[PDB]
Amino acid sequence: LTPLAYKQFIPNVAEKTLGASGRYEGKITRNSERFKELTPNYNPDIIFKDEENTGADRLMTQRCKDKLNALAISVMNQWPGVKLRVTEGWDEDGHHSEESLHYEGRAVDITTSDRDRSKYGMLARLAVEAGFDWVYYESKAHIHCSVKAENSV
Ligand SMILES: [Ca+2]
Ligand SMILES: [Ca+2]
Ligand SMILES: [Zn+2]
Repeated sequence: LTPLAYKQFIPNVAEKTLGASGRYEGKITRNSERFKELTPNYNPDIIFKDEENTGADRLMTQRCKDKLNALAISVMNQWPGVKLRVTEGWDEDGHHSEESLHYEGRAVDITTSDRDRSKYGMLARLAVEAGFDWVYYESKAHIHCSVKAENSV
């Protein structure tokens, strides 16, 4: 398989387009009507940084959890002794773009547990094969992956 290049995104369209992760609905806050859309991920095969000490990095939508758990398995098989690591999941800090999918729990920023940057291009490729709807080699320090929202009723 072929790693992504720095700043490459797949599919090669903007994140919030139909063919990628789709439109932003709105920010989910902790005491909001939509907080129930988020579920915590307690997978022992994923390392969550949780530098906030709030557990926010673990909260995500069901589709996000499904793709992330699949990626966790492929990371361990690619590099024995290494695990998937999440540095950002749902965000309440306002530390992303104004309509970031992190605010809806539909995006994660990821690394490997060893923080070996030489692996990140391949990590991004694994995220694509794990089925994330948009994958962006955003920083030398992390990959940004997002998923579609569930369909309206
Ligand atoms: Ca974090
Ligand atoms: Ca955060
Ligand atoms: Zn991100």
